[PDB]
Amino acid sequence: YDYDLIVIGGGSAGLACAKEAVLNGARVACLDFVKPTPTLGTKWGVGGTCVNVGCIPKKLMHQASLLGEAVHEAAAYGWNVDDKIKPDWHKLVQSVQNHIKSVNWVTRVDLRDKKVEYINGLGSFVDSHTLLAKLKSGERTITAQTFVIAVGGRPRYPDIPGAVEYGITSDDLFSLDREPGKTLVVGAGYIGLECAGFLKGLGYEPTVMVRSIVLRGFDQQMAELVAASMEERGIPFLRKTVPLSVEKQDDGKLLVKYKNVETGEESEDVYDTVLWAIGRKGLVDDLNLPNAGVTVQKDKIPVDSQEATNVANIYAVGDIIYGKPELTPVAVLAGRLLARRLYGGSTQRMDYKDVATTVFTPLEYACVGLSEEDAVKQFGADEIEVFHGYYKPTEFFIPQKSVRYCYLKAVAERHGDQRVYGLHYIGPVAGEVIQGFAAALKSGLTINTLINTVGIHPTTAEEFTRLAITKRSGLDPTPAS
Amino acid sequence: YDYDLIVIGGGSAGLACAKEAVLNGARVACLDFVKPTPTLGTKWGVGGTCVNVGCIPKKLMHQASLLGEAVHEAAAYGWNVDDKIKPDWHKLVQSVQNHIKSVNWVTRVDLRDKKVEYINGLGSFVDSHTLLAKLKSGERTITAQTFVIAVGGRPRYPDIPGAVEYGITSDDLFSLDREPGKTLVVGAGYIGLECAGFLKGLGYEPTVMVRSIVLRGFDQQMAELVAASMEERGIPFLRKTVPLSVEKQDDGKLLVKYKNVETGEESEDVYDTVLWAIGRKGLVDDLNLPNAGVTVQKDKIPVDSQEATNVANIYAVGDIIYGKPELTPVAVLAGRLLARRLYGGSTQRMDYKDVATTVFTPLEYACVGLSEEDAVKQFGADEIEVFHGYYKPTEFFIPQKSVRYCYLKAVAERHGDQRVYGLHYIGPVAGEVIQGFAAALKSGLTINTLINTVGIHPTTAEEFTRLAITKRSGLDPTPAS
Ligand SMILES: Cc1cc2nc3c(=O)[nH]c(=O)nc-3n(C[C@H](O)[C@H](O)[C@H](O)COP(=O)(O)OP(=O)(O)OC[C@H]3O[C@@H](n4cnc5c(N)ncnc54)[C@H](O)[C@@H]3O)c2cc1C
Ligand SMILES: Cc1cc2nc3c(=O)[nH]c(=O)nc-3n(C[C@H](O)[C@H](O)[C@H](O)COP(=O)(O)OP(=O)(O)OC[C@H]3O[C@@H](n4cnc5c(N)ncnc54)[C@H](O)[C@@H]3O)c2cc1C
Repeated sequence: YDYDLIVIGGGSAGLACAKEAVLNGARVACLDFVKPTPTLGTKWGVGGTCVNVGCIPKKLMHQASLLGEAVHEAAAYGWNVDDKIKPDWHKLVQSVQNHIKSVNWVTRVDLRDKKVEYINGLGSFVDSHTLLAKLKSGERTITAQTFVIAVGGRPRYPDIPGAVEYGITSDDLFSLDREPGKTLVVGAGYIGLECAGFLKGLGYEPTVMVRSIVLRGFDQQMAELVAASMEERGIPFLRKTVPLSVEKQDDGKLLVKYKNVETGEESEDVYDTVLWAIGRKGLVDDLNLPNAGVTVQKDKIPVDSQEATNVANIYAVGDIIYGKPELTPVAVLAGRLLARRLYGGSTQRMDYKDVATTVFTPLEYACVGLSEEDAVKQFGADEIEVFHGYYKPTEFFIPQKSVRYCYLKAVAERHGDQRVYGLHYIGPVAGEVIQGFAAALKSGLTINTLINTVGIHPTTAEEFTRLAITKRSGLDPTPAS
Repeated sequence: YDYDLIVIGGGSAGLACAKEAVLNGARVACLDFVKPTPTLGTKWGVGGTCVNVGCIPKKLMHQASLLGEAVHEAAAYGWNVDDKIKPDWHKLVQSVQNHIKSVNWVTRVDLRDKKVEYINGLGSFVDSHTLLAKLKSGERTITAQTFVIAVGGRPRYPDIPGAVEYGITSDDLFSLDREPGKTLVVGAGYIGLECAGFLKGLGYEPTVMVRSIVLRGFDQQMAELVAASMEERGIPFLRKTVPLSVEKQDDGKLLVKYKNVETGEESEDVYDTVLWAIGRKGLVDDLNLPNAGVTVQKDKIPVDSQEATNVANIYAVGDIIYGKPELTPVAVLAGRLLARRLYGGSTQRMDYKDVATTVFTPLEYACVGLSEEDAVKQFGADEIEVFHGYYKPTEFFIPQKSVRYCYLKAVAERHGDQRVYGLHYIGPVAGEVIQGFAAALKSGLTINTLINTVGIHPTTAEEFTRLAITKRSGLDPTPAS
């Protein structure tokens, strides 16, 4: 039709796909709309979830929290720093949002310059080749040759009285007018863990509420070490607990009634803020996919190895895609690769294996490859070797920081090549450490090259090259301390 | 004789060799003596150069300097931090030395526990199987079956009036009674660069004096970016300059006369402290090597691929070894491997290739593999590809930190497998970033796996996986900023 390609959604995948497609000669349009959060009505510019309400504000709040610790440690080194320091939440919000808005503008200019037609409207299918764009002016537009769906998701709400009325989600949190105060974080995935982490670091009082387990999908030894790490720093956890309701009392305070799911313990407590970090739901609803005859696997769209949907002419990429890693660089690269196969004469497909990730908890946890339990399930316990250790960061000594949760692990093939299957690290700058190892795994990293890679001294990254104690041995993982 | 193995020198290599040899059934002795610095008479416990006067105190001073910046940045994030903070040099020295002495004691206990006979004496050869140990009591002892020389070196002094009298070296610096004040750092190797770096960061006024070039042996594009980095932060450099003398004037101040070597410009300036970081000289002198018939290559001992000297029964390892990387983990691992070949029935030799290193300058520089110029010299310019980029750390935005010297580069084979030859990074936590890539290089890292390794977002480590602009292209290395 009017376009070679229409891209539905202007986030990490959408924009990456749109820009790449134009680079290879295509006439392309990209639609992006941001539906305002129910209650509070929070809204943001173009660029998607990461820039506006995801990786970026998250990392900036984490850094702000990290810098407070740095202030407290500086005194141990001889700096005449004052003990009683406090962050200004409105000042922090201000700085964070200033950076985001600057990025928004640059993104818009970059899109125009690269000749990507950005439409600030909500797209819905009329037909496998025809889309209704709904602009601000209530105006509409139609038609294109190929389609890329990169619509992502939005924070879920519990089906519980008071939830959408009194509670907030990550969407709201990063520009919050009100000071968080005492806050209940419902959800022990990374978003809930990270938020609780930096809320404590900035002088507030979070509680994490767990339905079942901490960080589902992650190595559970590591997930429990991160949780215990957080309790060490004064973050309490409510185990096996589900919320029942929240109500605004004539007080300004928020009463939350909750329930143990193993026991039947009905209990309650009062908070200034309630954060629902209970997962995200794909925005398939507003697309009218049946009009295009595209099949859905419940809030998500199943795609083949080429990101094609059951309709040859229509594709999906990023978060709406069923059961693939939901991260920004995954989305960016899959979108770019896609645009390059459609218009660049490329045959390179996306590689969704051994994607590294970092949980930016107070003590960060990075990993890549298999968890211990998945490797044991997949190959058998007696064909698996785990090398592990507790270690001591050079910079933790003078300030006498806890090394209790500074733990490192390599999950590997036991015999033969001794191929590394997974690497797990809790500690300082965990994503900075794991990134290069994720590349090493991708080049076929074995235990032998790992262990004969010379260390960079003094660093915490060199701890991986120092691994020598196996779990099978039963020897102390704390080595001549 | 009396021992299976005598180890001469109780540093990184010596201790690693001694401990490993006992693990494999050997009767071993290890000698260590620390000659006090001329003037000031500085002395330290067992464990060698790194623990006492090297990597460790260096990293701790660097961290102390880093933590001051963190204090200054915290205000941008909303922390009510006070601007006028100052470190206490004696308090910093105190903390650093407390940690070192604690490590000294633990090291002594560990050696006794592992049954390594530590002799606090100076060893010199009488014979290829016989050593004179000289203890504190003026006492002596003799005799053994095999020998490991791991004696390292000590800071060099210029052959110039006033040098040993008024100037200091890294040996003195880390426990300095007097406050450094305005200090002249002669030497632009890493030790001089690192010291100048943390002296500025802790409120003093260093100058770096360069005889010829900055960081000889390192990639010179990178070496100039680090130097310019330091000037940005207010560290001046005296280019093509050699010192002529230093004299104590009735003033307490130190007058240094110097000279341009390209021009003939005789000039002078007054400093509180003068630091000679002009290299280190191997302690071969005190060994009486001719008595054992061991050949020397001028202050260093040449060894074969098995660390054997021209005398079958005698070995050398660590810093005294001719023309190998002079770093702690190199020394530790070569010493361990050696002990394992002598007593463990191992055939594993040391791998001295692709050893990663970090220069802990204010903005750190890590690298591993070939410099750009060595790769071009070795393979030809047209068989070389350089991928490069300037990047922007997420945490630099709010405090509005300079990104001018945040630069990244991958030196690679141009065609075929596109094997990576070298990786270079200036920026935050450079050793934490490079370590895993050093392992990746060792597993055969190519450009294709590098560039299709998914990034961890947001990090500075992910910048390597984002490399896409080549120098050959001539395109702007600052990509849609
Ligand atoms: C708080 C939080 C922290 C995170 N931290 C990290 C992290 O640190 N590292 C990391 O890698 N990832 C992180 N993520 C995940 C990351 O944000 C996502 O994986 C990524 O943004 C997904 O990109 P996308 O293009 O598929 O979707 P999105 O970025 O969400 O973009 C989709 C866009 O399309 C719009 N849209 C939807 N429907 C329509 C329609 N019908 N018409 C027009 N526009 C439409 C949406 O409103 C949205 O603007 C985080 C996410 C959250 C929420
Ligand atoms: C200031 C500075 C910073 C550094 N920073 C780093 C860095 O961050 N990372 C890194 O990897 N490396 C660093 N190094 C290098 C590192 O310290 C050395 O590579 C390492 O210590 C060498 O180990 P070695 O066992 O060969 O010698 P040493 O550690 O010096 O040990 C030799 C010991 O033997 C003693 N000895 C000498 N002769 C005799 C004798 N005749 N009898 C008995 N004992 C004797 C010596 O006095 C000494 O105690 C740094 C060095 C300096 C000086």
